[PDB]
Amino acid sequence: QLTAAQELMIQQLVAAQLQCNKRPKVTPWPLDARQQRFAHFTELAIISVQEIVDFAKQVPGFLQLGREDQIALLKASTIEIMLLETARRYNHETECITFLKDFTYSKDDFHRAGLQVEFINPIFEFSRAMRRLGLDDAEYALLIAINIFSADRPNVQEPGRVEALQQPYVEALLSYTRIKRPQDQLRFPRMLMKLVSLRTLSSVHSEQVFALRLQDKKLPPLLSEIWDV
Amino acid sequence: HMQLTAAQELMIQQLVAAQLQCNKRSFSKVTPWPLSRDARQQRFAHFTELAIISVQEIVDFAKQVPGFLQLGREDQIALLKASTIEIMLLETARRYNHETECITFLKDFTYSKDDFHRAGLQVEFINPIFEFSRAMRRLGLDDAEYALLIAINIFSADRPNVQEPGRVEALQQPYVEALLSYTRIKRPQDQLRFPRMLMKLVSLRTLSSVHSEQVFALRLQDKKLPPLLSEIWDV
Amino acid sequence: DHQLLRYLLDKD
Amino acid sequence: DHQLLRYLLDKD
Ligand SMILES: CN(c1ccc(C(O)(C(F)(F)F)C(F)(F)F)cc1)S(=O)(=O)c1ccccc1
Ligand SMILES: CN(c1ccc(C(O)(C(F)(F)F)C(F)(F)F)cc1)S(=O)(=O)c1ccccc1
Ligand SMILES: [Ca+2]
Ligand SMILES: [Ca+2]
Ligand SMILES: [Ca+2]
Ligand SMILES: [Ca+2]
Ligand SMILES: [Ca+2]
Ligand SMILES: [Ca+2]
Ligand SMILES: [Ca+2]
Repeated sequence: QLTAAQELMIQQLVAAQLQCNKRPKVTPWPLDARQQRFAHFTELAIISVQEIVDFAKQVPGFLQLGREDQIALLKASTIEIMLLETARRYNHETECITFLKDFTYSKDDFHRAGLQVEFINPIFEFSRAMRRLGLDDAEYALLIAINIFSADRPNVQEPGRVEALQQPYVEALLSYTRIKRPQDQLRFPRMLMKLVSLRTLSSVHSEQVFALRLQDKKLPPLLSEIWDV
Repeated sequence: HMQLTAAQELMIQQLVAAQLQCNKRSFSKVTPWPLSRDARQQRFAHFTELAIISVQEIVDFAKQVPGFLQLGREDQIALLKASTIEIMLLETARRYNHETECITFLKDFTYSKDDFHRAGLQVEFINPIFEFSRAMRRLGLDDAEYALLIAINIFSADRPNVQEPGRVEALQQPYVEALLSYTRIKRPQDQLRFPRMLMKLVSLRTLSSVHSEQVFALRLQDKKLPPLLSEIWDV
Repeated sequence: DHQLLRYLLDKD
Repeated sequence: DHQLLRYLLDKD
């Protein structure tokens, strides 16, 4: 028993998000060698940032925000939404993440690009754990919508409005989980707890970025504006 | 859906009573507040000494949460090191006056943003503290909900250097369930109260990261933490 | 500031 | 490691 709207709105979210997963050329992976790998990643990041914004514009409500809050919400949730997408494309038998249509990367490939274990491991711990919860399309879609409308992001001008926008997505997730598995009531909490983990991941990601500042690696100006100190 | 089980009702009263207790033993003396480069360092000492008092109360209360000491001593360390700053921020919110925007740390002494600033703290930390304290008051938790939320925050399998995540996540369940049943009963018409409360755990986690940066920014400024705090927050 | 987001938002 | 903390936990 989801309302007629909820069921539809959820289909439109999943549609939107699929259309974004399907809707490009990057610096091919090496076979200097270290730097070509790093660049390769920063270009994957640039591409996902683009899908994420493309998705956001289609999340109902999002464009009711002023432009600066749109900016503020996306600046904060970008890396967090990324890690969700990574987690979602993690193959457990192979232990590799598959990125566009074909590409596969191991906990070691990440090491070759220049990332550090302090950041690399927790990403895989999170991908593993995200697999235990076993989310379907609808849940990832709502969870992402919920992450976007976080009234507590730095520099948000209309916190009240953002929370009111988040509210319906929380309701829909709550019901959905009460029906898909009326068995486990703790499934809803446990999903929200992942949002908590994402904040810590975002923080670890920033350290990873600061790290590269010394290890003579830097990101394109466009990503730099989103993630630098 | 109209009434708590006696096991849950009991669990809640023990936490509430434990918290009340640890806060009384907290009543039973720090560097005074300066009414100068020494004054600058003294205000900081003042804050750090209030912080030491808080940590002690927090450890004391965590020891009284059922199941906490049944954990590996090492995981006890791990959970507290992560927890302490978040639980402090919850208790700071609990002392926040929304009308004049200050926090009462003792009895009749009130601290404002400028007071925090005169103790060497930076606005990028200060404002997020007041922001969160403000948001918390909108939520208006009672004794039972505060006590449960803190129990739940302590038992986060999420934390760094936790050796037995599964034990930790197993302890947290009954407290999560209790909070869930408690809010449905006391506030049946607000279906989102439980979710909003968990959402606060998300905020606290960012706030923890902001505090670390404050701690780091104090190093580059010649201000070091006293032994207990250092033990907890330095790297 | 945040030209990547501003550009992507204006795009279309 | 974590000496003063290890104390607080041990009291009583
Ligand atoms: C979350 N991960 C990640 C994100 C950003 C960076 C970086 O920000 C840095 F290494 F600097 F931290 C950079 F620069 F590579 F993009 C590095 C790693 S990821 O590998 O799973 C991923 C990459 C692309 C797209 C989607 C997910
Ligand atoms: C959360 N805040 C805080 C916590 C820790 C510190 C510090 O850790 C540092 F400034 F270094 F960041 C220190 F050292 F003062 F305690 C500074 C401020 S508080 O002002 O609300 C508060 C102070 C005292 C007691 C309870 C709460
Ligand atoms: Ca997406
Ligand atoms: Ca490979
Ligand atoms: Ca306490
Ligand atoms: Ca104000
Ligand atoms: Ca004062
Ligand atoms: Ca003020
Ligand atoms: Ca004053």
